[PDB]
Amino acid sequence: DPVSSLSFEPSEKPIFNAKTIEQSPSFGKFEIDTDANVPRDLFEYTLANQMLTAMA
Amino acid sequence: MQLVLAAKYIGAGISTIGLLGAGIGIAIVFAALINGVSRNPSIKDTVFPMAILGFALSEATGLFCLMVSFLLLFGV
Repeated sequence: DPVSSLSFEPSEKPIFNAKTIEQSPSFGKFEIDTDANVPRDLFEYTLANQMLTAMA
Repeated sequence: MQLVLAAKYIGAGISTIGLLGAGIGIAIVFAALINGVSRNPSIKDTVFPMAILGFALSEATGLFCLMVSFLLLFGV
């Protein structure tokens, strides 16, 4: 993580998987249908974007 | 009196059919509370009280049709 043009800072950020999306304390507030594997397809996507924001 | 007395028993067994509204009715009202708290345990002391209110409303059909049977067996 570039803090400045003359300094950098190593950064770490966790990537929560599908299994961790269910046990999410605040999940019931969001409507969702357990039919389209929403949690399953969120992992395969989050893992892509977070990785892209890390490299870019 | 014999022909009119016999109609007292026939009419009493039919007035029990009107009690289906309380069996299936109260079922749905109570079933909603079960599917509700599950999807959202946060709200309990808010849906539970109103759920009971729906009971007395659906219990009506189970009281009126219930009294009709007594007005043909122990009433008339």
